Amino acid sequence: GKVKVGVNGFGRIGRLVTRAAFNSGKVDIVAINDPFIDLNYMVYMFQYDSTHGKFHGTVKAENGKLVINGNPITIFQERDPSKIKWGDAGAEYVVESTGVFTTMEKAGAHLQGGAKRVIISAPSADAPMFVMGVNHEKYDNSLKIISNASCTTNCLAPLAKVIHDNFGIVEGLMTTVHAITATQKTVDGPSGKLWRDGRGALQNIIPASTGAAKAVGKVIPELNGKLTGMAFRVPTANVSVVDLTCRLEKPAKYDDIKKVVKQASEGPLKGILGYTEHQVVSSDFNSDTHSSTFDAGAGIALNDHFVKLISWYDNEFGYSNRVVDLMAHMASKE
Amino acid sequence: GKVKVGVNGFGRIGRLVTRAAFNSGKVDIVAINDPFIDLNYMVYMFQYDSTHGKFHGTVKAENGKLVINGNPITIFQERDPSKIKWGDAGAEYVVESTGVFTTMEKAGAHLQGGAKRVIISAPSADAPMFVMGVNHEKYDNSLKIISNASCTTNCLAPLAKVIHDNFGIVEGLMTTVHAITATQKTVDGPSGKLWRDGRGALQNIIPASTGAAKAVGKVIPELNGKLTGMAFRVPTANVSVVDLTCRLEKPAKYDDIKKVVKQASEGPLKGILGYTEHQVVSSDFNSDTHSSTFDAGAGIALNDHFVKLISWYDNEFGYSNRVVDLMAHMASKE
Amino acid sequence: GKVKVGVNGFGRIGRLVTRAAFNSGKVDIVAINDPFIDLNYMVYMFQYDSTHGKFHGTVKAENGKLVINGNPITIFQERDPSKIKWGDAGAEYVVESTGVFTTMEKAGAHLQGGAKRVIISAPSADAPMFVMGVNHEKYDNSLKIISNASCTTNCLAPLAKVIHDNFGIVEGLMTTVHAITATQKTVDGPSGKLWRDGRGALQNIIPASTGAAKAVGKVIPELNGKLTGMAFRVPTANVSVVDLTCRLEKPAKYDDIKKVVKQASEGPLKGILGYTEHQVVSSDFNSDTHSSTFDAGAGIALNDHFVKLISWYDNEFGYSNRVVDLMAHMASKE
Amino acid sequence: GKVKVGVNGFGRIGRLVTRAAFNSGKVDIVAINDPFIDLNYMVYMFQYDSTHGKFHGTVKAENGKLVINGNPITIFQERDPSKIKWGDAGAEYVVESTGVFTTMEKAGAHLQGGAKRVIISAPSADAPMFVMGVNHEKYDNSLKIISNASCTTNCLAPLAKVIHDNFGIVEGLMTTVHAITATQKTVDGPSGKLWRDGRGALQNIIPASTGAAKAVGKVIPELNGKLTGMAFRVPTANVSVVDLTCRLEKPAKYDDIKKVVKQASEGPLKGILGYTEHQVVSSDFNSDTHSSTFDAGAGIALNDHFVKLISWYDNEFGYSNRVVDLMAHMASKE
Repeated sequence: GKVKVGVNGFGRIGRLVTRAAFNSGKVDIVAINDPFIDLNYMVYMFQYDSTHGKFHGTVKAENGKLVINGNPITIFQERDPSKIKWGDAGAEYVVESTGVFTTMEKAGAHLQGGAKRVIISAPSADAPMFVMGVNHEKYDNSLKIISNASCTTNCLAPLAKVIHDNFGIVEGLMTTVHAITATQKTVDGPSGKLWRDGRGALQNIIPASTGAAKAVGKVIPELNGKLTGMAFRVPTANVSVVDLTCRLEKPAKYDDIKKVVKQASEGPLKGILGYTEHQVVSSDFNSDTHSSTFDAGAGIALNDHFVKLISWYDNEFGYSNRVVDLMAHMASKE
Repeated sequence: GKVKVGVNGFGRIGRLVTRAAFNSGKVDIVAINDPFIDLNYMVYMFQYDSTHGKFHGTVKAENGKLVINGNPITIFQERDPSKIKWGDAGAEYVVESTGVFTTMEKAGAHLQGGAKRVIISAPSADAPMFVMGVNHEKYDNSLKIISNASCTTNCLAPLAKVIHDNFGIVEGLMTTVHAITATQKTVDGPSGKLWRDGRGALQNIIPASTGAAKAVGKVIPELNGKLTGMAFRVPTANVSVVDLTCRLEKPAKYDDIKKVVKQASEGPLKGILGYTEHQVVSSDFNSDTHSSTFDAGAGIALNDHFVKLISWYDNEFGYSNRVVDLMAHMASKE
Repeated sequence: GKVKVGVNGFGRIGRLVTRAAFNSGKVDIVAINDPFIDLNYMVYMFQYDSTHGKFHGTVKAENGKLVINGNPITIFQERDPSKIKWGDAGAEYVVESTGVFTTMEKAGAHLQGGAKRVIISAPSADAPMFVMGVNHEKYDNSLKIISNASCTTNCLAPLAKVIHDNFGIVEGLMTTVHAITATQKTVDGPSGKLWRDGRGALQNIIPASTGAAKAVGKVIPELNGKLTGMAFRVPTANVSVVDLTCRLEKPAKYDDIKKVVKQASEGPLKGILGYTEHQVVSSDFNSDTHSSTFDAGAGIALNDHFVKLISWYDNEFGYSNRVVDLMAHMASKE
Repeated sequence: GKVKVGVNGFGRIGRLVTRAAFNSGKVDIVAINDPFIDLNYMVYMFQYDSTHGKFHGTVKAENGKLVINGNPITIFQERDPSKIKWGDAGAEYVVESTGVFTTMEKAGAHLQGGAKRVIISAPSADAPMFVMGVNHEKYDNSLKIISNASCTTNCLAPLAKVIHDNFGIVEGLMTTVHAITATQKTVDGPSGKLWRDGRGALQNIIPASTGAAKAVGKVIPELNGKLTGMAFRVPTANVSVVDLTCRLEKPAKYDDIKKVVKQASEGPLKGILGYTEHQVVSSDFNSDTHSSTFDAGAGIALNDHFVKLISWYDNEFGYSNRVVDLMAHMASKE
């Protein structure tokens, strides 16, 4: 019943997606492709994680196949995506997580190998974007290549949708305090395009830009041209926070905002948007599957039309779980 | 000619103030009071600094007096401020930096010891607030107890003043990414009032509140009731950044904002407000004496009436240098 | 059947001991004493942990009692240990974890309250020391006040015992790379006795001394006067590593050492001393209950009589689990 | 009079070598080669440093030449070392700091371009090794390709030489607590050979091996086959520490060791080996030009024949200054 999924690239996103798929069980992984990691290294990388701890289960290599919880997984080492025999392994959906094939033309090479549909775990210039709980009902099954946007967009979209539906956002600017990523340098190093990104990650705030706020307009058409922002990269490990400053049409006291956010988090957006009133910190959301958790006590309102909202999100676990959920919904809609 | 200054408390602020006074030479330190630090420990603490490096000069203890660059300094160990013989040591001005005597009544005990005026290096509930380059011309010499506000207020005030003068701020919300301070815990520890502040500083974002934006209204009367914000405490070492989101009356393209900020930084606010167009990071402002440096490339504008401005500031060196400058101006006005 | 245990002090060690007792179920906690933490703060502190994550269970306050997994716990706020009514709450054993009552006379005040035996979770000047798996068979039930030494001693004792039994250690020097603790300063701060310990923990190696190696001689009488060492405090979070350099009597190739260590870890010291041959790092031992894990690949041997052995240990979870195990063994011996 | 020096590669070592050469003035840099950094990026990278602060001087680009303090510097972008026109730029000595041409045959390609001698800033399999203050008198001018070993070897060699000369080391094992380097990963990443080195540098101790102790035997022939050790990589920034455990022939109390080390540091090894008795930490040696500083208070001695010695060293500034000093001595010997 569950759809067969193949993963391209065994980086951070690919490993986390495999972990989420095996933890939730909504889909079955049957093939992985990576031209620079061998089988034993794959076992070592999957077994041990610095951020999320040891894998809860059994992983081993046998007969040239990665066996996780007794499920053999075919391993490929092709560099050209058009040469990967996805159909032979039985994979129906393919997750493109390498981060280098983001356009529709580049990502469509996987279709030649026998895959039916391709999901891009990154923003795409021309592929359609879907965010779970916001516009995933727009999927009609006639699209072969889509996109899951990014972690920041997935965190910002549900809260922005609720706020716009209840009070009518007029314009907003977003600032996100982000954790370090794999593109940063351990010590001040060489950067070709972004000079700031080449500086030492352990001792530099390194202010950075981001197009997630713009992409929210793509996900929600009514908010097109009304959002934008930047980002800061602090020397933390896993958890990021989003800060949204927006102007509302209708008057909205902070208690009303809290009530509507809690109501949305309970019924319609259960498991996607969280709500908390405790004195939480960043480490309290490690390995949390929510796309975004609204922090009631951290926000502040200048008046009835000018507020600042704070939302937490795990940029590793939440995005992978959202990718798995999107694949499951796509399989159900088939 | 230079006024004689006595320092109460040898914490971070007191040590940095002494260092700034000896580096610039605008004032002379002639007495220090601390009931928990002895002479040899004082020499050790002043000589070595983890953030700003070794002191450039000579410091030693002789005859029960701290000698810095050949200048003897009287040392007191009184716990009650009313019992300190400030007049005997020749100190005219006293810097109250312990952080526990912030009200006018509590801080006035130093006057009984023979001091002429008292400067509080922290926000005060009832003492007048002065920020160098913003409203320091309002000092009239008839005030015996004043205040220098805080680092965040000193960073926000000049940029806000320039923006209000040129374009008429209507309302703004501020977010500051702050470095760790002495009030935080090395590991998750016990906190009586602020539960979030008791969590581990090395692994927690610990969102925190701040009244610096409100205090800007006190410093600039026209902006009363139009500013507010919060703060985030990231596990960095020394440098903080301020993010201001505001709505303007007159239309203002980003180039016009940059031009006016540069013009202000050059002539009127020279040495107080900086300007840069390079790809700088947080560590590039270590040991910088400016109150705030405008980052042209980091900001973003949604439209002609909604912008986000970014300013850097060293929360240790800049505040101490501002305190020294305020004391020098007070002495000149005498 | 399980003995009733009362905990004095709700610091890091006390909270971790309560967590270990509720996770393993070998003993039952029925009373906690802390004069500076109220009930709601206790619930907040127990529920959330930055290092070990959220508590797996339910914790709440009701009728002035802390309820964990449905088990009510009496709460005391006495400051004088002699005034705590341990007998009224039904507590038989008391764990003294405040770190200020370490002598037999000071720790014996708990006996006046009705407690039968007292266990000190820290080194004691005169109380007997017991390490699980090394000399815990020497407990004879006639002792009312004992000690569990420390984390470093608990890590060093089993490996040293095995090495001495198999090859006859002649003399050794130990170096431990330790994680930051609650006694360190978030930023360079004031230290009364240890000047080095007052420096900034996030940016300083802060070399420190330690008497754990000496205490190993107390635990193992044959090694008296043959061990000693120092420590380094690096800006990590939870996991520490011990490095032992020793000279052996009998010739011992590295393979023989590995074989004997593995054999000891399997049968006799199961669950106390671990063994691994993988390429592990410090974060791979987070929340590990072993007292020490031997790292086969990290060690090196100059010749047949001069070797360096490496052992990992979680200084928070392992010590608490050892305390619980010692209490269970004491109850069994009753 | 000063020799003309050309630098191959503008990495960390090359930039630090250029900075040291311009700060001390013992040599003149007249050419730099890097195929992946352009002129403007070179100016940006040289001007700003996260660890050592802003460059004290003026650096700018004009007419395709890097101008530092008014001295133009020719810039090359060749990838093949044999095609670099070292002779045209007037460079006599060439510093090979890329880390990929370490053998004599590979490093000799620079001779075809017109260079007279080549200095390798890294360990070499077959090139002769020289350490300033230990065996640099063995240079006879007939060698065209040599080596400066490494930072760890440069720290260990002088102290080991003094100890062997005064007391006769029999055998020793070394452990070094090292800071993070450019070869580490910002977050757990892919490592081809060293699996441990691919783990997250900000949250992992990552135990590592090192051949510096072995190379000490090459530098000091009498100690061949008597030294070896390993290393630990902690999440610090710049400063490392060396721990040496050795057995001595003659009896040696700790006071005698301190006296001999101080005497050596004063006269013969002035500026190479330091001596301190203060309560220093790692950050106190930032931007220190000494090869190694002996920490009197941190060491410990079990008996008269078994001691542990502690030495600090800046692995960035000290090595670069030693390279400059070696080049100056080579020029003088010409």
